[PDB]
Amino acid sequence: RNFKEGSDIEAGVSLYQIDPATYQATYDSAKGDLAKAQAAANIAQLTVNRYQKLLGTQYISKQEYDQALADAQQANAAVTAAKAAVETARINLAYTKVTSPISGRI
Amino acid sequence: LLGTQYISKQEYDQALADAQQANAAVTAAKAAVETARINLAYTKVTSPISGRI
Amino acid sequence: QAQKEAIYRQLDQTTQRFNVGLVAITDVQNARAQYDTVLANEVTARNNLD
Repeated sequence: RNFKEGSDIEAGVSLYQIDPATYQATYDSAKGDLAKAQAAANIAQLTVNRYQKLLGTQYISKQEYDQALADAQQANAAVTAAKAAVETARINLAYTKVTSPISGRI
Repeated sequence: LLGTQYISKQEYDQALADAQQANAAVTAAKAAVETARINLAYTKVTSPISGRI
Repeated sequence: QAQKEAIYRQLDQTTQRFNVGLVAITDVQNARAQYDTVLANEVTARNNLD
């Protein structure tokens, strides 16, 4: 219990502590996939970036470059997905606790 | 393999890709493992504080 | 002649891969080698041409 009982507190200043142990890794689980999310997507990024240089050049095969650029498009979307996963977790981790957005006598 | 340019930097990119994310999956795992184990830690109830029971 | 036009552009793009790293030199040397044989091929024709 972080606060001083009966004192007055600002908003969102977290004076209690849940055990993060469960969630704390839980946040990490998303933080893991996000990396996995960015990872697989990052490589896609490089893939298109390379191919893009191919653009106008021979092998590009506008379809295929598009295939990766999708993968770019596709992967990064997953990137956005995991980022929230991290986000949902974080807001579920640093969620704890303080406090009633109101800032007042506790 | 890249020591003498025997692969595709693209390729090596892909290899590192999973190797990057793989461990992340691992991270997804160890995070997972601790989770239940933590619960198994919850089982075997710990006195959250000290004092006369 | 068109063979070179074809086979060169290939070799031409192949380096572009090695330029993008999308190939190694093995692709390249052979590709280059792959090309050069074309050159070897054609001249004889002109030779034969004459």
